[PDB]
Amino acid sequence: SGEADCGLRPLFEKKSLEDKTERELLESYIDGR
Amino acid sequence: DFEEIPEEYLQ
Amino acid sequence: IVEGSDAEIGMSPWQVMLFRKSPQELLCGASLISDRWVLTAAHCLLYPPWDKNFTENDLLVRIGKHSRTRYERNIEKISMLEKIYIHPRYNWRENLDRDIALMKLKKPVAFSDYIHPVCLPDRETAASLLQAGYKGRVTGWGNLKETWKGQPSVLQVVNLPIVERPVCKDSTRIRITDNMFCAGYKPDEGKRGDACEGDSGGPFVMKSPFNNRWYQMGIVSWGEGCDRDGKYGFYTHVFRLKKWIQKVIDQFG
Ligand SMILES: N[C@H](Cc1ccccc1)C(=O)N1CCC[C@H]1C(=O)NCc1ccc(Cl)s1
Ligand SMILES: N[C@H](Cc1ccccc1)C(=O)N1CCC[C@H]1C(=O)NCc1ccc(Cl)s1
Ligand code: NA
Ligand code: NA
Repeated sequence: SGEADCGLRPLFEKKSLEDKTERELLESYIDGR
Repeated sequence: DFEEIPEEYLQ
Repeated sequence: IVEGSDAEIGMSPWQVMLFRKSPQELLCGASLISDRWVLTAAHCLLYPPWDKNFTENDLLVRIGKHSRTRYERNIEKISMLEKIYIHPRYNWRENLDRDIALMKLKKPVAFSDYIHPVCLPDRETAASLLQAGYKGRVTGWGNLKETWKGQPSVLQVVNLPIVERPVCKDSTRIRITDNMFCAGYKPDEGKRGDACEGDSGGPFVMKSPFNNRWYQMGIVSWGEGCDRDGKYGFYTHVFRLKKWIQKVIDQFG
């Protein structure tokens, strides 16, 4: 179905690799840090 | 401008 | 996408291309939300002011793509449509309120390194992340500039901040609703970027810092020009339309 693993990319999250700009998103997220 | 796709998808 | 960059391989494995059969051309973006369901903007399928009213047999979906124009043999997968569902209160007459549609595929698609679904946000994930200044990511094969560098060789990506609702409202004469949000940089912020023609229907995604999963918060919906100073792109608010999405899938899946 895709439910359990939705939003986890095979070539990134699944293998613990980050893309070149996802850190820019994280840095903008203030709530909860 | 687009490469033709296989005919099976247009049947 | 204006002022973006080339996507990495597998960066957006939920990205879908809506493809017109005859003539063969890009119609819109879209996103994969399960093995059988694709999410897009209603205006990609129905917009009477421009004589647009597509039926299932007019269209194909192409999943797993990176190149815009090339047939990506052994990588992309091409699916036919079983049924289109447009929100019954989609407002094509005025302001694109509730600009959302679902497409059910004739057969489930096989997931791969290049093909994988995005999550849709729960109330709490939406409330935490849909805040002014928080950035999301927009992807598509649409125009690189408002007028024409014209169209891209490969999928483009841009990260853009969500904008305060009064700023969104004050940027336009179109009536904005709670079923929309806007994003983009302000003139004073220096940085640039926007969706454009052809990016319609594609996803605005955010990576939750709580569970490290990607969620689709928006659908590329409308703007006035592309990447204009003092203008912003507008996105369908996916969470606000959750009850309709769930009703369609629960009833027809
Ligand atoms: N420029 C018009 C503005 C408009 C017109 C009628 C209702 C709502 C908004 C517009 O945007 N319209 C007309 C219908 C389809 C939609 C469109 O081109 N959407 C693609 C995008 C371009 C830049 C973005 Cl940012 S989204
Ligand atoms: N009953 C299925 C289960 C499922 C299957 C594959 C991926 C995710 C979840 C389901 O739940 N599915 C199918 C895809 C989409 C999702 C759904 O209706 N979600 C409604 C919304 C929740 C939050 C929103 Cl925001 S819209
Ligand atoms: Na206004
Ligand atoms: Na702008």
